[PDB]
Amino acid sequence: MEKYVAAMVLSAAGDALGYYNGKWEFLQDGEKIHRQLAQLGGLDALDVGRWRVSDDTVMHLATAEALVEAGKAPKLTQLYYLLAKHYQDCMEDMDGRAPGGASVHNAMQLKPGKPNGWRIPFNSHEGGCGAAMRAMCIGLRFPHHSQLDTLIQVSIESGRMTHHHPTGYLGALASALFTAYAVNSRPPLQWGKGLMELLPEAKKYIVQSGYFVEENLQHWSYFQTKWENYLKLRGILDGESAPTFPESFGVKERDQFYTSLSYSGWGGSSGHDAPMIAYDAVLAAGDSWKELAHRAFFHGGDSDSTAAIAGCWWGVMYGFKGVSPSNYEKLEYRNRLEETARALYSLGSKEDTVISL
Ligand SMILES: Nc1ncnc2c1ncn2[C@@H]1O[C@H](COP(=O)(O)OP(=O)(O)O)[C@@H](O)[C@H]1O
Ligand SMILES: [Cl-]
Ligand SMILES: [K+]
Ligand SMILES: [Mg+2]
Repeated sequence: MEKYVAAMVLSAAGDALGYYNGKWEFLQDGEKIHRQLAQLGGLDALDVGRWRVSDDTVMHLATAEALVEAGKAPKLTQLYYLLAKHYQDCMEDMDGRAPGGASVHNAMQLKPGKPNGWRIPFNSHEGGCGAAMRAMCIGLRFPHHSQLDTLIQVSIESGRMTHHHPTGYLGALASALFTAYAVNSRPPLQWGKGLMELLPEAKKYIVQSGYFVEENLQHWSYFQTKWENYLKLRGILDGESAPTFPESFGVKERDQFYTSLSYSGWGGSSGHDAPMIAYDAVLAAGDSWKELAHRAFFHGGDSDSTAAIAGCWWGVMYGFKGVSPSNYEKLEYRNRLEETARALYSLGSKEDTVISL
């Protein structure tokens, strides 16, 4: 129970903490964020009562609520109607939340109701993190090994309702997949290898689905190459070694590393690097919420987004252990988050099968 509740609540807490009503998301100097954090009394002193969640939580809740509404043994046509509907409707709750461009534009284009009304054309600039930031609960719903093909399909299609570009929707796959791994207590050092092994199954799905096959295949290597290079850097390509971090890896060094991971200069703003930064933070932090926050919530990149992902994976594994109550007790939508988590638990914690397209 607690771990699903923590998954949803701490994902949202991370989003709020990284965001700081826009002040910290858009600060590009991680050292300055850390100084302002110290002046506020440090992470344990932060009270989120007045720290709004951003687009990341509003969309993650929208994915979660659609999964709960679709119920047991759902038809994927029904689940995709609900997802499209929630994604479109939730754009009405983005005031002061700094929504991402593909997210807001394409959610408002959707036509749920029409057969395939949730599909959009391939686009060269739909590689943002907006698909990845809202996908983690898919793993909460479909954690069992038997459901892997379902997790792959739903993460991908949920993503390309707004991000029809492998760098975008493969980020959704990573977010959902690593959540499932966390639910099953798979050691985090194994997770990157799991993703690499499953990319060919994601391709099989994209190919057979039959939409913009050539464009998808032509853009496929970016995601896979960036992840391979990252896993090799950490010494974890094959999932059979503890990670190795650089000697000098303080706040400034991490800002620089995150920028190096990035597509166009804003670290964690894409489908490849949002989950990658969250993962790097989980790997280093272990059971330390504070270390997780310092690495995934407070940096010069797209920090609420890396936070939303990291906080979900971490809460799944550790619950609320060692988290200051002020970091979540008065969090926006706390009640909706807890209620959806419990309903996802009831669905997720007993293995069922979907009716495919
Ligand atoms: N082909 C692409 N590959 C990787 N990242 C991309 C691509 N196209 C755009 N981006 C990234 O998406 C980010 C902006 O995404 P955004 O406006 O926030 O859309 P969304 O936020 O809904 O994902 C930019 O920082 C840019 O780096
Ligand atoms: Cl601190
Ligand atoms: K930032
Ligand atoms: Mg955000």
